[PDB]
Amino acid sequence: WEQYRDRVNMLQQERIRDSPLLQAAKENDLRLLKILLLNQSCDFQQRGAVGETALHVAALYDNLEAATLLMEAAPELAKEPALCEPFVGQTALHIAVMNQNLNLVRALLARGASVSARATGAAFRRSPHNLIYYGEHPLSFAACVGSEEIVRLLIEHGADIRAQDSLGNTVLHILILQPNKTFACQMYNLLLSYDEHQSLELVPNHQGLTPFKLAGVEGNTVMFQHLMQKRKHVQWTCGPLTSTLYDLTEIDSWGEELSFLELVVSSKKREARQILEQTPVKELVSFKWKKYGRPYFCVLASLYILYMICFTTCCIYRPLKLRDDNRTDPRDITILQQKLLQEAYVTHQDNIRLVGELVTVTGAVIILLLEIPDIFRVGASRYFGQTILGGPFHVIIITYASLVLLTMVMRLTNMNGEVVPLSFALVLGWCSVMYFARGFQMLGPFTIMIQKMIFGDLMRFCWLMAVVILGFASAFHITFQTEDPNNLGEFSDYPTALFSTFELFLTIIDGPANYSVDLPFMYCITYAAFAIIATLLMLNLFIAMMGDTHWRVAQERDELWRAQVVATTVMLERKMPRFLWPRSGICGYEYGLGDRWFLRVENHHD
Amino acid sequence: WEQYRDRVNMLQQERIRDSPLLQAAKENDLRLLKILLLNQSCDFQQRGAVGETALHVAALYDNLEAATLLMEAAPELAKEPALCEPFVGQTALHIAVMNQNLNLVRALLARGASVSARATGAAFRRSPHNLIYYGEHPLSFAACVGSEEIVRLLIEHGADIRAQDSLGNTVLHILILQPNKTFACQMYNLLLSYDEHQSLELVPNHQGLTPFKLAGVEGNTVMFQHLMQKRKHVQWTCGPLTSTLYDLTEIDSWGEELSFLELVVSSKKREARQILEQTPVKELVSFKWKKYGRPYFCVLASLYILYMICFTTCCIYRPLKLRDDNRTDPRDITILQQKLLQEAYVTHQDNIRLVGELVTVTGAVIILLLEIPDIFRVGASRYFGQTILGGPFHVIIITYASLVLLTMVMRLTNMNGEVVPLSFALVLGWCSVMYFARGFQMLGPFTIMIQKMIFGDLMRFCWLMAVVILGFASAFHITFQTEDPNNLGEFSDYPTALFSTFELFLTIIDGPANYSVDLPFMYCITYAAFAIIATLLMLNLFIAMMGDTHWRVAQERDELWRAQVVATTVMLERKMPRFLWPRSGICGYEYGLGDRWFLRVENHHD
Ligand SMILES: CC(C)[C@@H](C)/C=C/[C@@H](C)[C@H]1CC[C@H]2C3=CC=C4C[C@@H](O)CC[C@]4(C)[C@H]3CC[C@]12C
Ligand SMILES: CC(C)[C@@H](C)/C=C/[C@@H](C)[C@H]1CC[C@H]2C3=CC=C4C[C@@H](O)CC[C@]4(C)[C@H]3CC[C@]12C
Ligand SMILES: CC(C)[C@@H](C)/C=C/[C@@H](C)[C@H]1CC[C@H]2C3=CC=C4C[C@@H](O)CC[C@]4(C)[C@H]3CC[C@]12C
Ligand SMILES: CC(C)[C@@H](C)/C=C/[C@@H](C)[C@H]1CC[C@H]2C3=CC=C4C[C@@H](O)CC[C@]4(C)[C@H]3CC[C@]12C
Repeated sequence: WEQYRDRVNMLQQERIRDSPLLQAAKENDLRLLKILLLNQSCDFQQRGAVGETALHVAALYDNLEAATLLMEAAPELAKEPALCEPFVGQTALHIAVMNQNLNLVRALLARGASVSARATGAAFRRSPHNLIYYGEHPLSFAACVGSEEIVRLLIEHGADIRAQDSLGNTVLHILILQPNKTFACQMYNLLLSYDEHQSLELVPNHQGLTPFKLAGVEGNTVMFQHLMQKRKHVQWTCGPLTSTLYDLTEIDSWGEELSFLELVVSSKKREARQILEQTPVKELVSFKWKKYGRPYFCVLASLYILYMICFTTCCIYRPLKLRDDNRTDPRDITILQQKLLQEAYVTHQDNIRLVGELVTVTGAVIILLLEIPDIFRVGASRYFGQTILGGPFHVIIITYASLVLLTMVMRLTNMNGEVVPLSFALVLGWCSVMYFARGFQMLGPFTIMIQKMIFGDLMRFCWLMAVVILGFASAFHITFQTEDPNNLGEFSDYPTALFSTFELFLTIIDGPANYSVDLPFMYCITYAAFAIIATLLMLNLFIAMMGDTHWRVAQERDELWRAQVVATTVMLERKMPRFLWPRSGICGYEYGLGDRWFLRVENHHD
Repeated sequence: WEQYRDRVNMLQQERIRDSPLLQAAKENDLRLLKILLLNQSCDFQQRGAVGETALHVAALYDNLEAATLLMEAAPELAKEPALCEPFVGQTALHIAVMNQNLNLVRALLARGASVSARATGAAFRRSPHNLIYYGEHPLSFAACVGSEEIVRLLIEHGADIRAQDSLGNTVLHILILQPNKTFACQMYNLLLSYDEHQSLELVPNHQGLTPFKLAGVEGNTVMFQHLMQKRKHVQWTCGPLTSTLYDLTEIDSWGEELSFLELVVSSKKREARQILEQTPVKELVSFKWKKYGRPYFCVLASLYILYMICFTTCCIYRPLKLRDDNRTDPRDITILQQKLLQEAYVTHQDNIRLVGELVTVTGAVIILLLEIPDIFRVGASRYFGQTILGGPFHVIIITYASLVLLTMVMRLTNMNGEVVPLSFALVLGWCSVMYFARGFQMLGPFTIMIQKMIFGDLMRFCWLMAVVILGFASAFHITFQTEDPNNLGEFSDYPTALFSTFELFLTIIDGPANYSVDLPFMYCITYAAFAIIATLLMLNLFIAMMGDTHWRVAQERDELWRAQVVATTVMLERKMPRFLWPRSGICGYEYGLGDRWFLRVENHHD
């Protein structure tokens, strides 16, 4: 919380200003320090608002002379951490390491400061409130700051590299969480040494993620390249061609429930889809999509198209009988009604329709059985909210299967009004065939564009279009509230006025004009203003805004598709049986390389 | 095949690892090499998985000491090539030349390695599988790698420059197939020397292509400029103006069936149309198009317009009599029927129509006789698939002539239903006048744009538009399946519902609204959703996507037109008689320069 941290910092500065020892440590006033340390009544264990000692104040402002004088007067201040909530466990060693004062780190380790001291405070935890997540240990702080000398000095004094914070992250995870991504590779190389023998790269955090999986999730492409440099083998370099043998143990993740590629495509980070364009991963998912993914996706698309054709044919031949009542109202045009269940299935065509409806119900049950456990598997927000995983289509097909089952219930219980679920089910089921458009390059990015336009410019257009219809519907209704509805029936009731002016916004119906009668002049004025500001201005400004936001998000539209084709492969590999999806790569047991599976990439390095 | 090559490379590395001599040659372990070559039981002719010797392994990893020790123990390993399928014929000289080890090439030639050894393997042939096509000879390998010293050393030892691989390419063709295009000119200059006397530049491959024609086909513009540098003569350089005299022997290609420009404009390469913008070729095709091409294309366009006017006038005056049956059905509006052939031609106007129909049939026969042999001449895929040659228009006019002949057959055999071929023939014949739009700058690029939009954004729009119509047609049909069809007949049958909602997608008909009756509320909900997602969203998103893909392919649209005007000249020169197309250039026999035809270009070099 921002105001709490502002109060904490203000109170900390007030205690510093209201304590002569803390002010002398801050301003490096050595004379006042000698006077205060000469007096025995002055407490060496004075604590500030955050529980900081005077040594913490000396290390905070890089006053080496003040810190050495305080440690000469009281060495045990090196062993005293802070004890208040935003800075629980922070010692002077943490602040000395953060400020990169190597002589101060030497002086603190000389006095016996704890090299395993853990700063379990709210300011040192990973949070959107905190601006840096450098860990909880001085070794993690020195690794994330970027000082190799302090790292070597802490390791020589007994710092444990295999130390986990409150999130379970080791020093490698917090190194991969840094946004620098350049010196962190050098610090990763430094900390891979002294880990001589489970290695530190195989230690998962509390989310179960290895540093390889964490680099895949967080979208650290440079750290991913640095990690594969250690997981490759150059076979030959004859001429301009070289053949490298990447290891797919930590990429393919055979047997693991949450594989590497599944964590990559389901990650919320925008850089996380830039891991799919790297040298082993792109070749692996490209081999999987061409060899196995695309034919299986095409036959599933054909099966879903045939299923929707059967559902549509069952909707066309829906059992309707003549009405058993007279049409007294002259504005009532209903001549047919739904049959009861006893009379619905009598003829042979009704038996064929019964077979098709059983096929439809079985398909809806299959759709629900495929869709429901994945919501609990990957979370409700990530399943329905990510474009790469097919977010809106899962909501659409769950609504479609629910409406089909509701129509089955209404058919069995003889409820009237099956058109209301059936039209919704037809519209949602046929618009859910746009999922399979992600399997084709001609149709994938256009479908992603349609998704971006619907949740983007269409909603912000509709919010103002609603206030224009609500104005002009009321105006058009009250101008025609004193006129005969038979001559101009476009605005005769307020719902009809709303629908008529909504159609007049999009110019899908003609302007109401009866030239044999005398319309009000207020209709002419209001409709001229409506034609100016809605038809001419906003309906063309929507085209202009779509054209402006098409080229801005065009590059983002192609990348999101290339990822959508890595999530279709990573699902089909998960959901389809194993005999249809053979293990990808080259088996090392055939060639004596071991029990590992490799991928061979031959590239022209010139 | 990728998996076969992965298996081959893995098996090759496994044999290297399972053989002590091959592993010693790979790792350059000279002590183990001395131990193994001391033992007589160790076979010097050990072969790997690809049939490679230990000398091949030594040359593969640039181990010069290992290779010299192996050749000291066994010189005849220099004469032993590999004998397995991916690497048939590859010797150690090929791998030494590929890795640019000049001392190893000296040591191999000293031992008597074959300088004419031909590597007829699948890895050395031109293929999309292979990443490099460097030829099949060590001289071709040294030329394509870029080492002049190795080229001179191989030529001094007896390499044949006039050597052809399995594709018939000499060393110059494989030099022109390199994507470097900069050092290949220097290597071309080097290999033009030692060819002192048919020269090497006049040797065709198995496709009949010279290096000049191959550089034209492959779009190598830098090599084309380097080749004309040797085919030009500077007459004078007075001031800032210079007059050069280019040779049109290998550019115009008089008498040759497959000329240079015909191979250039029919090539599938995208860079191949960048040869038409070079200094002799652009001036030659510009002179041909202005002097002869444009008036002939204009009079052919006028003749085709008059022919289509005659065909349209014959379709308007089509012989129709009154029906000889009563209209019992109230929804039947047919009042006229086709006349029989005996009563069709009675009056004088019918004789004028007979003359016009004979003109139409003769024109269709002429169109077929012009179009049919060119399909067999240039291939079916290249004739119907290339925008530069007029791809879709040939399919359109073949369909048009076929429909005209089908209408003639139906007229002679008294078949009923000539409207079905005649409307198709009229639509296709009038849309085939867009071919002649390539003869004009105002109409050419716009027609290429229309072609790019139809095969581009229009198809990807129509594939999703089809799933929107199939959804909303079914919804609109089942909402009106219980209503009287007389009040709202837009959705009364499923084909009529499909056509009505297809018209409602493009807003070419009004929204169905009868204000004197009570329509279903489900129609209002479904039509509001349809108006949002089809009329507002997708119909404007098509405009936005066309505007986005107009400026991206605008530069490509002008270049494709400039080429289309070089293919119209190269066809008209081929198809029209020779007395209408005089030979282009300046005759050298008039001025004593020889039996060659030249083009004079005067340019301001400042
Ligand atoms: C007639 C009723 C059912 C109303 C509610 C209509 C709703 C349909 C037509 C709308 C609701 C949400 C829309 C929708 C949701 C999101 C996407 C994902 C996008 O990448 C392609 C279009 C697509 C698939 C569209 C298609 C049309 C849908 C499914
Ligand atoms: C402008 C945006 C917000 C889009 C969504 C507009 C929607 C509004 C204007 C549309 C959508 C559905 C329409 C609608 C639904 C159904 C009926 C029942 C019918 O018997 C009278 C009209 C009536 C009452 C209209 C009123 C106007 C509505 C509510
Ligand atoms: C009424 C029937 C005949 C249906 C099939 C209509 C087809 C016509 C209208 C369509 C089919 C393919 C279309 C077509 C093909 C390709 C091209 C090349 C392009 O550079 C200009 C437009 C042009 C020439 C268009 C014109 C319109 C055509 C010829
Ligand atoms: C959305 C894209 C795919 C474009 C091409 C749409 C085409 C469809 C919707 C159109 C094209 C031709 C139309 C068509 C052809 C002819 C007839 C016969 C007529 O008596 C009833 C309507 C009917 C059956 C309609 C149905 C809808 C069709 C098939």
